[PDB]
Parts: sequence; structure tokens; C-alpha cells
Amino acid sequence: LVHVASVEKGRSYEDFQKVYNAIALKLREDDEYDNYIGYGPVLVRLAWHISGTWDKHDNTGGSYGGTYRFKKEFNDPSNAGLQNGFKFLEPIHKEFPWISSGDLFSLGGVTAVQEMQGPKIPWRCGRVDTPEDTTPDNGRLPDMDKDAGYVRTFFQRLNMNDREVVALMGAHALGKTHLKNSGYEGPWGAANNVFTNEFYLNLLNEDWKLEKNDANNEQWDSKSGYMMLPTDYSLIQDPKYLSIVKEYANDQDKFFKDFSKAFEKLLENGITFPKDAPSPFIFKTLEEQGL
Ligand code: HEM
Repeated sequence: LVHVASVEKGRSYEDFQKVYNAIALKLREDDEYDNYIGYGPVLVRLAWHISGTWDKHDNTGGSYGGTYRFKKEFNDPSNAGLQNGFKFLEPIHKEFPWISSGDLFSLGGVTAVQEMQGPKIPWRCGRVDTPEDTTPDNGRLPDMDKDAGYVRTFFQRLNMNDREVVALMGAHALGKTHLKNSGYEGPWGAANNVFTNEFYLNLLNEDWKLEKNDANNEQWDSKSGYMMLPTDYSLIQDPKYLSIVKEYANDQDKFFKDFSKAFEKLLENGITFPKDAPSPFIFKTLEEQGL
């Protein structure tokens, strides 16, 4: 497969900045969701899960096609709970019917990180909706009950190296696990809708204990009331991962710059951009615009 990026006809930066503004204003308004965490976290999880289906070997899956809109993908066990993020974006898609689904799902993730005080994420438009038969089969997204070797091998299919995987995983500072969606329960930290390097500091500074939860799965729990998945805890068990965790725990700016590069790469995997295509857009926040 080749997936060539095609700009929505006649649209420029100013049109996309209006879609960003609509998502950001609604994030401000629906602040009570999930005990006042807000929709910011489920929106960056949605942008990662529509992108994380990509296979570098045959160029299938990934964000281009907007195939989460189809039943097979939408009903994947690994996507349980993302329906909330889908329902959030739906009124926004009726308002701007010209934007492709893959561009809207990915822009939601960008908007959420920047409005939660994260780094600026350069974004490119141009994903094109593809038919229901291009929808990837279930089972391409990662298990949680595994170790650091599984994590490295899994992220190689998306061709992410060690630094990219550890930067990407720092998004677990946001939101929480939900027992009814995944069989795991708890937040990774205290400030869970503000984007910071807190995930790394908790992983190094808390006294983690391995326990079984009410779904019979194992997780690491701390005295503070936080948790870590076996796959998160992996990052301090592997020697290569652990040096990078320490680096981000001591330098949030370096974490912001590497998360920015890795997240853009994740959202663009599988897509060819022509030389004539616009440069990446850097959207202004509501605050930079006085809105
Ligand atoms: C080996 C990798 C990963 C695994 C196994 C994994 C697994 C999970 C699980 C089990 C949840 C909780 C779901 C629920 O019950 O609602 C979760 C949540 C989340 N994930 Fe990950 N994760 C991984 C990677 C990532 C990456 C790469 C990102 C983003 C760049 C990410 C962002 C999020 C966010 C923001 C949430 C919170 C969602 C909410 O609060 O509803 N995750 N993850």
C-alpha cells in the first residue's frame, strides 16, 4: 500500500485552527467527565489507538484511513472506553463536515496535549477516508501483562526505538485505568490532566507493591494511591529503558521535546506527503488567542 496525503479541498491553516478551537472550547466546557479529569486523556488515548494499528511490513492500519469509524475496529476489546472520545468529537464533525475522520481523530489528540499545557505538536493534514474492507483485524494493539522485551519487540512494528517508546509512554501521566474497560484500576499519578514528567518521577520515587486487583490481574500499587501496569514497570527493569526514565525525571523540557517528535511520528506513520504539501501547522492554544 501507498497512502498519499491529500489536502481537503480548498482548506488552509485558518480552517484547521477553527476545528482545533472547537475541540478546545468543548474540552473547557465538559470538565466534569470521569470525576473532573475531563476528556483530554481519553482523546490522546484515541489518537494513539487509531495510529497504533500500523504495520511497517505491509503499510496497513495506522491513522490515514479513519477506519475506527467501522464496527470491527470500533468494537475491538482493546478499544473499550474510547466510545466516549468518539461521542465527544461527533458534534464537532457535524460542524466541520469537510474534515476527514483520520485528520479529526489525530487532531483531537494534538488539541488535548496542548490545552493540557503540553508541548506544541506540529501537525499535518491530508488523511483520506478509506472503505470498510481496509479496516485492520483486531489484536494489533499491545497487551498490558508483559515485560520490557515484549514492549521493545511490539514497538518495532511501528518503528519506534527505545527513546521514542519511553517518551511516548510518558503520556500515562494523564487519565487513569478503568476496571470495566481494561481489567486494571487506578491513576498513574496526582496531576492527571496536566501534561508533566510526573509518570517518570513516580516510577522512580514511589514504593511499588505487586498485588492482584478485583479483576484478578496483577498491577503495581503504591502507598500514595497510584498504580503501574506490568508494561510500565518494565521501564525500570530494563537497563536501557531505565537510563532514559531517569533523564526525563530530571529534565521535563527534554521530555517535552522528545514526546513532541515521537507523537508526530506516531500520527504520521504510513503516510507519504508530496513535496507540494503544506509544511506542518503549529496551532495556537485558546490562551494564545485570548479565547
Ligand atoms: C505498551 C503500551 C501501552 C499499553 C499496554 C497501554 C495500556 C493502557 C491501558 C490498559 C489503559 C487504561 C484503559 C482504561 O481502562 O480506560 C491506558 C490508558 C491510557 N493510555 Fe496507554 N498503554 C500503552 C501506551 C500508550 C501510549 C503510547 C499512549 C499515548 C501516546 C498512551 C496513552 C494513554 C492515555 C492518555 C490513557 C488514559 C485514558 C483515560 O484516562 O481514559 N498509552 N493505557
